[PDB]
This record gives sequence, C-alpha cells and structure tokens, in this order.
Amino acid sequence: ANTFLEEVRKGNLERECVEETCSYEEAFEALESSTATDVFWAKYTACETARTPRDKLAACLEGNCAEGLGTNYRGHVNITRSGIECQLWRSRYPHKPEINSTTHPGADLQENF
Amino acid sequence: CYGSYARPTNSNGGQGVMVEQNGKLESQVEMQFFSTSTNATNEVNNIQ
Ligand SMILES: [Ca+2]
Ligand SMILES: [Ca+2]
Ligand SMILES: [Ca+2]
Ligand SMILES: [Ca+2]
Ligand SMILES: [Ca+2]
Ligand SMILES: [Ca+2]
Repeated sequence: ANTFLEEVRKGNLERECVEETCSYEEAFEALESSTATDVFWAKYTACETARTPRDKLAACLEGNCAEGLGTNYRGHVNITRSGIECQLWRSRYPHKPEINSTTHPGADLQENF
Repeated sequence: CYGSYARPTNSNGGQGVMVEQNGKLESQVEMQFFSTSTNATNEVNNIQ
C-alpha cells in the first residue's frame, strides 16, 4: 500500500499482500486465479491474527496449523481426538449435517479431514 | 516554502522566538517522539 510509486513497478504478492497491509484489489490484481484468490482471502481473514510478523503470515500460508478456532487448517488429519473415524462432511451417513459442504464451501472440505 | 524568511536570533544562526522570563536566557524548544505505527501497532514489548 505504502511507497506510492509501487503501482508502476512490477509487484510481489509477498511485497504487497504479505510484508504490507494490502488491498484485496492489489490482491485481486495479482491473483486473478479467483479460486486461489478466495484461498488467499481466506488466508488473510484467518491470518487476521497472523498479519504480523512476516514469517507468521508465511506459516499461515502453509496452513498446517489451525488459527484460533481452526478456520484455516488445511492438513491431512482426518481423525477425531479419540481415534473415531471422521464422517464425510457432505454425506448424510450417519447424520445429515445442517453445517456441511453446501454451507461451508470455502473451508476446502476434503474427504474427512 | 517559496519565499519565506525568519531572522536569526541566536549567535550561530539558529532561529527560534527567544521569549523573556526573568531574563531572555529562556528560549523554549520542545521535543516530540514518534515510532512506527504499523510496527504492528501492537507490541506487548515497550515500543522504541
Ligand atoms: Ca505498497
Ligand atoms: Ca500498494
Ligand atoms: Ca517497500
Ligand atoms: Ca495495481
Ligand atoms: Ca501492485
Ligand atoms: Ca520480501
């Protein structure tokens, strides 16, 4: 955002929307891949507490750790705290989830992760 | 800035309104500090 003459130089997704509080416009401009754009947005949002420092935002981009209540987690662990198998979020077996893939598509709902 | 003047008051060329208070020795000049807002605007640590 700062260093006004940045909009004439080429840019770095990391030298605009990472090491600096950025516009989703410059984010949109730099991303275009609107799926990953939503991903980066989701990042930003969850990383709202990971805005600083820089390496914290880098880790929040890695996504292996759940931020706060766990909106950002994108790992491969699909097991409950006590070893019970996780039911498919979209499937109705054995429970029909009021809160499921249709209601939360932006969390990247995997098989049972 | 274009065309602005302020006559010297001190000996070695330092401007500043030397007011008088029990003697013109007094010459008030204050200091103000600043740090980076976006340091994080949030530092449990005492900001420098
Ligand atoms: Ca900038
Ligand atoms: Ca900018
Ligand atoms: Ca810069
Ligand atoms: Ca631009
Ligand atoms: Ca830019
Ligand atoms: Ca950098």
